[PDB]
Amino acid sequence: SPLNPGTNVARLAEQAPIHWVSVAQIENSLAGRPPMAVGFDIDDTVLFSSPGFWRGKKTFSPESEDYLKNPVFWEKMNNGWDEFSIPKEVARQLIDMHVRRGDAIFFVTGRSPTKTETVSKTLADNFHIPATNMNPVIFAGDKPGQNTKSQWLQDKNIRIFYGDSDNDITAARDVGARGIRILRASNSTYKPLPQAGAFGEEVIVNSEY
Amino acid sequence: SPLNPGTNVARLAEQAPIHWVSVAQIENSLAGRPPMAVGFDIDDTVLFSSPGFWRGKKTFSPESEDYLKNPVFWEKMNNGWDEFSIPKEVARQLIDMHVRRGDAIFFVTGRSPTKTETVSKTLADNFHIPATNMNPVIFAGDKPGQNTKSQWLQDKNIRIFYGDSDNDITAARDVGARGIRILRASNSTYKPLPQAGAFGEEVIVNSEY
Amino acid sequence: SPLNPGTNVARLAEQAPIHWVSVAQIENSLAGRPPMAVGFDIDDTVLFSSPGFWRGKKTFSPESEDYLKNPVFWEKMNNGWDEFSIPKEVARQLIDMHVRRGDAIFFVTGRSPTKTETVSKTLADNFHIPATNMNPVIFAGDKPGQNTKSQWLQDKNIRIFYGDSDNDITAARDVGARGIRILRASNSTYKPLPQAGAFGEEVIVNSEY
Amino acid sequence: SPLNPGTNVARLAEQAPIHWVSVAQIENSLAGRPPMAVGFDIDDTVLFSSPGFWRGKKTFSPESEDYLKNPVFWEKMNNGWDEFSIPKEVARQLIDMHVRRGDAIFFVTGRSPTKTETVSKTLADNFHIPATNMNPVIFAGDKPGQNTKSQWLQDKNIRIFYGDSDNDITAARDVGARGIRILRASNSTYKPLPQAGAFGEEVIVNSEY
Ligand SMILES: Nc1ncnc2c1ncn2CCOCP(=O)(O)O
Ligand SMILES: Nc1ncnc2c1ncn2CCOCP(=O)(O)O
Ligand SMILES: Nc1ncnc2c1ncn2CCOCP(=O)(O)O
Ligand SMILES: Nc1ncnc2c1ncn2CCOCP(=O)(O)O
Ligand SMILES: [Mg+2]
Ligand SMILES: [Mg+2]
Ligand SMILES: [Mg+2]
Ligand SMILES: [Mg+2]
Repeated sequence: SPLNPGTNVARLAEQAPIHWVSVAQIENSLAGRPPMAVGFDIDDTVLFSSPGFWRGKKTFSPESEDYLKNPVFWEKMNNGWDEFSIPKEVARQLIDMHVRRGDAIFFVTGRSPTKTETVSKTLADNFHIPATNMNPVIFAGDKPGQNTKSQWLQDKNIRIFYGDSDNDITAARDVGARGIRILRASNSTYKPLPQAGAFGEEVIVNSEY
Repeated sequence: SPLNPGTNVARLAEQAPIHWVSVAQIENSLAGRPPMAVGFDIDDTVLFSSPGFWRGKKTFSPESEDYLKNPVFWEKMNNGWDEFSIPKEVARQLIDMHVRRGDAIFFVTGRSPTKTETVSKTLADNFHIPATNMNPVIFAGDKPGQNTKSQWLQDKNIRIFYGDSDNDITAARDVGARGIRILRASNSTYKPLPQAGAFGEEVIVNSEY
Repeated sequence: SPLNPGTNVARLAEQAPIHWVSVAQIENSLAGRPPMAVGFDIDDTVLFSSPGFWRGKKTFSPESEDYLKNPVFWEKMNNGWDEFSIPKEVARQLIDMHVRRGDAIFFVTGRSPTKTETVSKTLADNFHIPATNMNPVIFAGDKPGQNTKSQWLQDKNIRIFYGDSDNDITAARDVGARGIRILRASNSTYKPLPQAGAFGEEVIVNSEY
Repeated sequence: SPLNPGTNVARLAEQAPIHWVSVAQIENSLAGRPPMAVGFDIDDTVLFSSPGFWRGKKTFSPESEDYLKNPVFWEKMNNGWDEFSIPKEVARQLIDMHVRRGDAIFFVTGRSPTKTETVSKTLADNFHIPATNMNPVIFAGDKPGQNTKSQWLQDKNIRIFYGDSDNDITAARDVGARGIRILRASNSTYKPLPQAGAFGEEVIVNSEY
């Protein structure tokens, strides 16, 4: 790359044509709507969980992605490594707003199912989710060639789904639900970063933290 | 204002919650829709006309805004000083797009009316608007015998109005047309700059030039 | 281009490695330095003069760049079309600061020399430059294959030179002077926009207006 | 905080007056310079270590900062919780660059000292630092028998110190070393984010990851 690439003011001002929204704008768009089911992706949507994925990679498959298909990894990831996962502020704000609305709150994750899991407790605890709004996390798993989330959004009648991945947005689209994008943080170990806004979907401002 | 204020990455990544759109997105939204009337504000929407307004302020009221109520100024402004106005590329793109659709093109200005005007010719020439799509500039306002921007949009069944000022957006909203915002350039002499998107309207990307 | 290109937060936060400065920072870096000669480029540095260049193009060579070698154009451009040129705020601030310092102020322009010129008066007037700091504009002209400015920076012992063009910065470099970049506005008819910072030079923040 | 705040192009193009640099620019500045001692702060400079700090706050002082004065926390933090810390790519690039130069690599941390520490191994492993360039982590501070970050930089003749906090920059400045700033990530639990560039120091581009 050039040592001194420079810039110009067209470039400095240039905006991607993205429908950006705030939590306040979402809440307003739902004003007077009665309680409904809504859902959240977990990783890079409500939890910065890269710490535990990074430990798993290093412990179980330093050269490859094999750790993500290792049951010994998932058993660690789902039963205590989320103690090191950093809650996202956008998620605190979204979840408070949905509890305010009286909405049923679901978490739908591509993480693999394990014998036991403490993830539901970590989420209920960290985000102050009352018993009545909280539901046990759905571990839909990862199966290339299939969006494992879509069936679950349909089964739970989820009408809004938040996620950082293209699969989160298209799971919502698959069922006619409203898909809303959260920015994956740039220090996530899950790379490349997705193209937020790539489906014409809403993207929440400042949602990387 | 510290000499060395510094910054941080939250501020660097910070986005206003704005519904940004492109010309391509607007065109996409109109696919299959029959020819219709569309409208443009003039100043800082299709022409950077500050050069003529700057000269008029210096010439007719260097220490006030009285030049804007001075018939002598308007006669100059509407009969040749737009030879120094700079066409905005966002407008070239939109007018080409609407002409290709077979839309009727209208211009609705709050400039004071004059005995003669050469602004219609300047616009048809600069923007290569065919005679069949072109319409004489409409001078809207609140002087006796005039109609407001709103009433003209209603009269001409204008379905989409493009403008840089709050009043262009509200004019369209008042009659249920689609108000679409264009950025006023930072070097405009019409200050302060409006808050594009202040009504949750669509704002065109990169529309300051 | 894709209809919905999207973005990510690495891209949103990404900064070119540019030495950005404020007028306050420049003034501080010169604190206690005795009066010296400094110089300014005119076009897109102190004056948004695109109005007159745009009129010249349209009047004299709508299909080409031939107007810039037409003496009939320069005679118009240098004797009254700068009445439509919009002073830049960065230049008001820079020039006030240099007058404060007791600096000798020069304007060095690639515009062609004419029989008479009112540009010096326009500049002295618009920027409130006292007789003692003001010097007549130097019309160095345009001669491909030669930086016509460098000899003049040498002759006048100019120690700091402000400009939007690569030739302004390298004229300063040619003579060991401090070259400082001003952003060309995105609505200028002089395109493409230069790569500000391309020589490792300082670039003044917000200098497009 | 309006629901729909909008924006304008002055704000969109606005740049803080910061001396931004790249790794390539830093390396260029060191061309021909013999091997030397360089230094790195640890937390939010070379490691995103918030995961361990977040767990310690929840574990040892959920409602205060007392965990930072709790020997039990530090013993955990310095003896394994950095397996969940995420290496910053800006640090990989700088350490590789300095190692290739044959520079001595130092780490100077304000973390509390412990009986044993495994952080040196974590850093040498994660960053592939050869034994000949690696040095045991230095724990600096103001406890009896300790020396400050400044005194250690002086002691080890560290010529360049990289850090995210104000105190890293001032430490280097105090002894006449080159203080270079790295952006603290927005999802760090160490808040508020510092104003990188607050002392007119160089700030590395894109250094939040
Ligand atoms: N490196 C990672 N950091 C955080 N989360 C991760 C990482 N790698 C994989 N994941 C999980 C992504 O979620 C799977 P889903 O999108 O199907 O729910
Ligand atoms: N500086 C200016 N002050 C007031 N009006 C101005 C100025 N520059 C241009 N204009 C015209 C704005 O258009 C009026 P409209 O928005 O009613 O069409
Ligand atoms: N379109 C233009 N707008 C403003 N200034 C212009 C334009 N075209 C040419 N110029 C003059 C550029 O200055 C020549 P210099 O950089 O040698 O001083
Ligand atoms: N949340 C935190 N509060 C205080 N210190 C913290 C926190 N997270 C990480 N750290 C360590 C910062 O390093 C201390 P140093 O800058 O003296 O090396
Ligand atoms: Mg995810
Ligand atoms: Mg207007
Ligand atoms: Mg110039
Ligand atoms: Mg630190």
